[PDB]
Amino acid sequence: QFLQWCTLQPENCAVFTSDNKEMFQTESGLVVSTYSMVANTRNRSHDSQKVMDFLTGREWGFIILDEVHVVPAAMFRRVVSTIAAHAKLGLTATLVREDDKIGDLNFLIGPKLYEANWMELSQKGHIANVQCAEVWCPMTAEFYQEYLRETARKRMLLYIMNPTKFQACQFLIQYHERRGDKIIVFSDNVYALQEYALKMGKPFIYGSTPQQERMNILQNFQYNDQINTIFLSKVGDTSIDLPEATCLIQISSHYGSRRQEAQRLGRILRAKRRNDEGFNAFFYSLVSKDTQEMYYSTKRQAFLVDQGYAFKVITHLHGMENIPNLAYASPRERRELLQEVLLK
Amino acid sequence: KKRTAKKNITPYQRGIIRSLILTLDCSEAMLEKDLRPNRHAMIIQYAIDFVHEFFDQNPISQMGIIIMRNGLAQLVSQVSGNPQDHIDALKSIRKQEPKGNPSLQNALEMARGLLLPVPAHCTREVLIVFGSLSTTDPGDIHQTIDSLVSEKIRVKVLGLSAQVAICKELCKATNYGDESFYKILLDETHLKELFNEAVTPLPVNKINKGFTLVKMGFPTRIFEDTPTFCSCHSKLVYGGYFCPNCHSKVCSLPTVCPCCDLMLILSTHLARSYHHLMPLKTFAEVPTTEKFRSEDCFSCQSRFPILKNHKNGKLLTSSRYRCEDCKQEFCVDCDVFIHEILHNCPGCESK
Amino acid sequence: SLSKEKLLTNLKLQQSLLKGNKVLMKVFQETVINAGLPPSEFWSTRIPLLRAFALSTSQKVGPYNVLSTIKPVASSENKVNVNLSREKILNIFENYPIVKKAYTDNVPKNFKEPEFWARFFSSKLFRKLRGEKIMQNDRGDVIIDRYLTLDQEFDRKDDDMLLHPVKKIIDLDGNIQDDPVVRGNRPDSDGTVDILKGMNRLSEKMIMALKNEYSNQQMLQQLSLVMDNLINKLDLNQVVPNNEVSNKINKRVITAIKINAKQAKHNNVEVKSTLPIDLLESCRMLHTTCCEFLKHFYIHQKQASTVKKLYNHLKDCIEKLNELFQDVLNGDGESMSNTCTAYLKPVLNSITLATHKYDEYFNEYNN
Amino acid sequence: KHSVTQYLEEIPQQVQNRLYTSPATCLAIYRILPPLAKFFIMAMVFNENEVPLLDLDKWVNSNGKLQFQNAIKSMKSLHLLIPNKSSGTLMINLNPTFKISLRNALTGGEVQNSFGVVVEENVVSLDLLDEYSANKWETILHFMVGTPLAKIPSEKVLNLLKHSKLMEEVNSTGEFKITNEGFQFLLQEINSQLWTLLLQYLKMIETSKMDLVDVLHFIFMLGALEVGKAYKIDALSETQRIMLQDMRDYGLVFQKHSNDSIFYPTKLALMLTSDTKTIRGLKNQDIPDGSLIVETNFKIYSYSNSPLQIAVLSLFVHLKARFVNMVLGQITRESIRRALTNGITADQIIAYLETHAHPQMRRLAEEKLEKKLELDPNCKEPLQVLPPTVVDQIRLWQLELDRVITYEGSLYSDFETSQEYNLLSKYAQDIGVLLWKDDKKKKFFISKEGNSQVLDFAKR
Amino acid sequence: MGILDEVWKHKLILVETPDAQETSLALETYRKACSNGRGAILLSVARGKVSEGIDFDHQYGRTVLMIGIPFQYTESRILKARLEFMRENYRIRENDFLSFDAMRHAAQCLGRVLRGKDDYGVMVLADRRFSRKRSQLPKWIAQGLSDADLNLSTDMAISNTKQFLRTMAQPTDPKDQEGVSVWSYEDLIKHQNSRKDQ
Amino acid sequence: SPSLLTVIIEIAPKLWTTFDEEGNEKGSIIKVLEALIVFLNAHLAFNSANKVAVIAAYSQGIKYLYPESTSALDMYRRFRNVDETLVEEIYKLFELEKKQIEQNSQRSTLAGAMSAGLTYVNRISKESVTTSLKSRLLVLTCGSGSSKDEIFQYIPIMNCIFSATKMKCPIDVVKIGGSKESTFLQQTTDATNGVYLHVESTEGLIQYLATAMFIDPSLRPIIVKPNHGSVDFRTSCYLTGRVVAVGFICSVCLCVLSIIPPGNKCPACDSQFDEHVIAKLKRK
Ligand SMILES: [Zn+2]
Ligand SMILES: [Zn+2]
Ligand SMILES: [Zn+2]
Ligand SMILES: [Zn+2]
Repeated sequence: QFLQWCTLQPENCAVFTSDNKEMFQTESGLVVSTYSMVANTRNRSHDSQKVMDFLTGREWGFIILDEVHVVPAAMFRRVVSTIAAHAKLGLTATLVREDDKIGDLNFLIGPKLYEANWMELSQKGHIANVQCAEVWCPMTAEFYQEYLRETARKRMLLYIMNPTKFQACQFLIQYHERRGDKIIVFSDNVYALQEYALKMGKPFIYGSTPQQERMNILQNFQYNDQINTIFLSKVGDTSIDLPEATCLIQISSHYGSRRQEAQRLGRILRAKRRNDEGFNAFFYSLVSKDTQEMYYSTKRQAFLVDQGYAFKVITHLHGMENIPNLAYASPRERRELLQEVLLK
Repeated sequence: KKRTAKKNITPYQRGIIRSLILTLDCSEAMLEKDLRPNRHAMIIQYAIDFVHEFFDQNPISQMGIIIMRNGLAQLVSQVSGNPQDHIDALKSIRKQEPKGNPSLQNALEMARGLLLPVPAHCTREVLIVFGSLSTTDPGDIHQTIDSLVSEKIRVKVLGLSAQVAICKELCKATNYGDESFYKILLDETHLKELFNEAVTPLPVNKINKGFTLVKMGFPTRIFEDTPTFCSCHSKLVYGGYFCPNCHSKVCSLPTVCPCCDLMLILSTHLARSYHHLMPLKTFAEVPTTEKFRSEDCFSCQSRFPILKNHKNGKLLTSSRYRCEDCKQEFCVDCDVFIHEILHNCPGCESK
Repeated sequence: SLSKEKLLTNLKLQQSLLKGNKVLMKVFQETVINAGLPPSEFWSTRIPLLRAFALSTSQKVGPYNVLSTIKPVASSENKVNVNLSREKILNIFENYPIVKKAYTDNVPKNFKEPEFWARFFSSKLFRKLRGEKIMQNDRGDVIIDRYLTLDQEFDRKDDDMLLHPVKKIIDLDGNIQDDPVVRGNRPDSDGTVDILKGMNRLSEKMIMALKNEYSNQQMLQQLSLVMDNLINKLDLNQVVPNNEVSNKINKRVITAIKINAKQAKHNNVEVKSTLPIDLLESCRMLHTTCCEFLKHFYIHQKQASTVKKLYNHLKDCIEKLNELFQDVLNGDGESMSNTCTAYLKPVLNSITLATHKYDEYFNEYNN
Repeated sequence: KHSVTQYLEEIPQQVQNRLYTSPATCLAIYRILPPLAKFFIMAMVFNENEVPLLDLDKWVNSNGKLQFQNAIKSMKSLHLLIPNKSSGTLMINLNPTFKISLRNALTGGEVQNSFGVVVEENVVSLDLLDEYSANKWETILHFMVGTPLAKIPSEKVLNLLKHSKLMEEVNSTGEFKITNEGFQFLLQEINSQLWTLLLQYLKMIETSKMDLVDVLHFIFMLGALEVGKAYKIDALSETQRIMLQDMRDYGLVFQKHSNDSIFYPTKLALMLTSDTKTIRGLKNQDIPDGSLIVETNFKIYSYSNSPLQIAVLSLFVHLKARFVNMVLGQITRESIRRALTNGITADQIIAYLETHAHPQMRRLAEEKLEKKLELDPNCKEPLQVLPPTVVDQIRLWQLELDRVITYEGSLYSDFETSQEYNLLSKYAQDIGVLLWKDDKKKKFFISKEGNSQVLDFAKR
Repeated sequence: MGILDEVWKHKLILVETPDAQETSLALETYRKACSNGRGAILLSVARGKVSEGIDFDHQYGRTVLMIGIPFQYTESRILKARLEFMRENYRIRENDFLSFDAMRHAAQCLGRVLRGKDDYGVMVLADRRFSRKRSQLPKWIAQGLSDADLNLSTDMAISNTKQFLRTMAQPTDPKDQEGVSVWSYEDLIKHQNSRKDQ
Repeated sequence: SPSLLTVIIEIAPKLWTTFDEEGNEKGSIIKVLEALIVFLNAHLAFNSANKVAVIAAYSQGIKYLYPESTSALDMYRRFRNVDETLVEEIYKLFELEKKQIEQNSQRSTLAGAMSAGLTYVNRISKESVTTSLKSRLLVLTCGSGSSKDEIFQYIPIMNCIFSATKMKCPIDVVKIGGSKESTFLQQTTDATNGVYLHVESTEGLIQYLATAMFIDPSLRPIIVKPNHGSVDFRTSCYLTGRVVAVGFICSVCLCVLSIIPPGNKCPACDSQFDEHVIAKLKRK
């Protein structure tokens, strides 16, 4: 995505995986590696071990790191002792990380110099005008009947599927088409996501979207205005290219327990060089009101207000029922879709 | 420690009628970050304020608005005497964003074309709110300046944070040489007062020019309500005025009759003029220890006079700023108010 | 550039302005297509609009930046027709004849849209702007290379055409060495000098394309003292303060006041036949502009025959409106006809007064 | 607000005239009527003859006749006047006692009661015993709200609070806690608080030996102006004197010591009707002593402080450590959820913040204000006057804890044709009184203003 | 780089080239552009012909620069030999003479940007070594160069010059403080210094 | 919504005698004074304790009455203080009367009165930034003869008008005297959104006052009570003296001149005109 756009020529930066065998101990120039290959249980081959031996052999004067917090600092300290380098670098993503142990990776590498002040970045023009909202999808009888039925975690897709959520999504789609804006949707579901995509009848990103198809939809979404809504699932995120954020919609709110919300906020919200809309970065959390995840939607709201981004709630949708394709609008069809999701 | 004008030395003549053609500046420069929103937004806001003010104090003049985008001068309000049109035009502009480079030459030529119909007794003017540090001319400029001064068209410009040689030449040129009209600003408040002082008519020392009697007539309000009918906009309007001579209805205005084309006014416009012609002598600040006058106000009744011997406090001053001809005191608030809003000096009225 | 007769005869300009406003074209045709006014005087009223429009039109943009920029500030959009495509290319053409000539020569074949501009990138944007490409992509071929060769000596001859005998304050030439015949030293590597000459030449070409210019007293005091006493004489019985005294007087005061309240209240600060309303509005606009032309002319003055034609037309219009009122009374009845008469009373009175005034003036001139 | 005016009109007509016998009371209630009625009454007072209604309609132009209805309905409700279907017309005129008492008051009348004041050496200092009255008011406020130690000995006052159910506190256990009444006490700043207390004293002190005429005479004479000399000495009924002693106990009377003297006119009685400045061992800084902080970030910014005041603030926000200028507290959804546990509506707090804690938010409310009302038509975007972001957050919290939506009015019917229903709906949209409507059912539950105006148009 | 594109977007560029004729032509176009609207930049050489005689009045010069400090020994040892003669014949060391010459040319360049006292104009320099030479400069330049204006960064430089340009733009014409620094017609000199005959 | 009603009662003992001369001497200004006191009390009661102020205009100057500039250095009883203080001041003023007072009859300081009162309103409004005062002044004049229309005060009156409109201060006027519609005052009330009342002499105004001089504080939904039309056919020609309709106004002078141009040097500013322009005017 960048290093060839960057000046880097990958001819020297051999990529090692313990599965992707590459040129070690012969690279004339700099190398690009990964924590999994450098020191992890995922040493599927001795290519990683040979890379580490070469790393010990050459006094690597500098090290570039990206998102070391996920990987435990134990392997970092082990390779720090093993390689005996001259200097390092930490390109952190979170203020507080699990690798803040007694031996801090700061003094292992160096002091702080700059902080990723997202209020400074997402407002100067990169992702300027970040507005957040949590639309409360109206409750229906079937959803609360299911709530009373069970208290397990299966209710996630059960309150996710609300057809009124799709109605609000379609209104957002048509509004942003009218404004010529771009829409990103976070929907890790499969069956309900495909049902909504069929209902809207437009080209769409979905769960495990093909990479070529995903790139085509991204082109037709950020460039073409006939299609402007993409549904990003949980398959991509940290494995795909982050598209410009102008209008973000979130549906699922589990994302493990924590720090996944922060990572998603940092990544999904990417630079958007558009200023036509007064709020050039919409955040939406379509939440079925009076459901299990009301508590976690409030948790998301508190998280966001901690993040400092502008937040609101728009449940007084203008022309909420005036949108086209009022399929499954009735609570009877809401219950039928609930029966469908109970299979999921 | 005082900041006062020493004396007014043209209290004999002004241009009472006017036709001022304000020209804004909507070009890429105006998008820098020195004034709170930008240059541009603050500029247009103050422009609205100035439009209201100017059409108040000079309620018999006209005005036209001109922008400078993409090196072009695109008229955004015909020269007209109704403030609301210009106000709306500026409203519309403020939501639109600048581009291109300021083509001072084109704007100048468009103005000179625009002010041709203005008759001899009416006086012309332009007010360039120049914001950038360059121009982009499709022709000789000194040609235009020469044409201007040939057409007796005074020009005043309000540069932003710099001084441009050509603009200085421009102001020095049209205004009969006497250079005082290229005032540039150093603060927002300075900018507000800049527009404010742009509001008044403009004397320097007028050459002896033609002075001409102008025909005009006053209207009389109408009575009927259901008979709503208009001859200046062709609508139904519940009641208006009558040209004394053309004898046709005209929606409320100091406008020109749209039938027989003679100026219409009531008088209060003439009253504003009178206020501008012959102002008062600047009120003097009485000596601190030599006053020995009444301990109150005169127009008002304020208790802010002195303190009688207080080391440094009494050594400061004696708030007794007192006008000359009536030789009566007035507290600072009263003097500020008299010299700003109402110009009949209280005591000097009474004798 | 703008003259009264010029705008009068600018027929194409006038028709363009007709296209400008629906209201304008409407009023004009109904003043014309209704066997009404010759367009000449119709514009003679509207001249300032014409002048404004004309000036808003013929407004050549500057050369300068965009002209330059068209070589510097324009290095990214390798796609289709970029920003200000026609505008940028015309800026190029006025800026550089060679590209215009090459594009024209490469119209019948070799499209200059995509492939023309692609090869142009290499050829020109190496020729102008940055350093001598020399090696690398030498796509400067065919027309490109030909025009390169041309432009070389062309810029040469231009530069030749630029040399003034500069006034002897600045004359560095006569200043340097052309006083003496001396023997110095010099010690301060080809190419790029051409770059410097390029920027000089561009700037000077720009500037030159701009120099181109293309009882009293006694009893007074008595009564005063009397009152002063009365005051001082205790008195001031606010109880005795009238209250209203005569209930009748009170009543009368109330009567006066309610009368005035009623009259001033009568000031309530909606026609029936919307189609007839619009038609009458058209009639009013018509009669208004007609009278406008008279009250111009009848004041001003030797074009008496023009005034005569205007007066005859105005009398015709008055009779026309009389028939209009007759038809309105016939069809719409009375109440609607009454409303129409009310709506048209002011204009009707004005035109009638104008007719009477003309009759008086005509009698005065004749008798 | 119980809107004592409603209590005023509650009492019957004969006792109303009984009260109107006291000119000072007439004037004091003249102070209360809506301005329209004020002007109309002042008109009628002098011309000694009834007046037809038609004139009093034509006096008022459109866009405001709703105030005409307000005034006439109010005045008729309290029966200050007597409508007279004399000739089938409407011969308006006031209760003649009202007219004579008022006119006497304007021009040197015989209201010895209003003139009960005595002028003498008023050695009472401004701070002098004013601080004592302020301290008593603070003491009772803290005791009712419940302080760490509530020295409030108002046995009569405590009985009034309990039997009146002033606050949701277990007086049986001695609890003085915030109920709906307690929440209102937390809400009504001064005029509201003093008024609720006066009404409570009225309700409790209403059984025997009342002399309600003398009661209101005494109350308003307290509120009228500084009686000073001989007030407690002479200008009081026997039961009037007892009520005066009780009120002085309640703070609202700043009677001096010695138990026998002229009336001690504390500032509080002035505060009863003034609707003005609210400021009261010997230390009292002259400044907006109220201290708090409320801004877009939903946090407390307190540099100034006042103990019972900051406790009031805490009544809907957490406390961890009181500081020198600050107290540890951050206003969040849970902070107001604390009061939502008491079920207190997020309504009084709105205007409270807009008004109270402004002694520490003067500049905040000014920068929010920005005079963005004359500038509102020009610049269409208001500059966060009365911050609506926090308002939206508060409304969101209220709905989250609320889950129920209610509307005021009454069900309406007999909309026989769609034309009348549509015209009434358009009129209501013009006046903004229609909560919701539908021509299919010809029914809604809204205020009565549209029906009132249509009925008035039809009948007259 | 793209650096020249921006200055193109604002002002005009007029380089200095060895042939004198083209140089004169460029210089006069520079003047013609300055007195016209578009701002124009002329970049030349301190040792070069331009600094020698050409004058830069009010309009024609506002902000000279001195990219680096002019030194010669880039080239060969004729300066070395002359400097040898200098040291042996005069009690002058190498770097002393070199700095002296450099500041000579620097002052000659700088002085061009003023003509009267009504004129004005920034006179920046740019190099680390300049800071210690502050005394080598001519006096009247040194006076205006206060201590606090040393080794400023570019950013504070832009700030200060912005404030300057604004302030000078003001018509600060008390005309009574100008009786101090103008010695008006026939009198203030007469009075003042005929009394100063002391 | 508190209001600052600042009455401006002019008392010319010349005009007072005229009032005695008018009709019969069946009562001096005393009637007006008492009615004014009562009306002032009425307003003082109506609102939530909103201040007042009163100014006079005697033959040789003006002087405040109610606000009672520093001198030492019943019923609500504040009514008492206001009224007794006013009457003490007015009796003091009546002591200020003699032949030297009879001398300077040349002018009539009403314009000074209005101007100073407006200044007072500004003072009070400015000091009381909190609780903005919807103020509005009044005017009471004893309409006398001997001058059909004094005009040397024409301009300051209009300057008062413009100040009033900017300050948003309706100014109501009550003329008591002969049937001579005070044209300048009439335009003043009409333009500044006021009310004009040309009563007869001897009726106890109090009804007129409390009716039509009490609806201007901060209401304005209510039809004002102004007399017949307020024609704005303004000042007569400076040269002629006949009211003009199709005016002819010179120039920088601004004077309004009749159809009779003197041909040169409009007779208020020495400005000779283009005889070509004169002929152009004469082209009719
Ligand atoms: Zn109209
Ligand atoms: Zn006319
Ligand atoms: Zn004063
Ligand atoms: Zn004076």
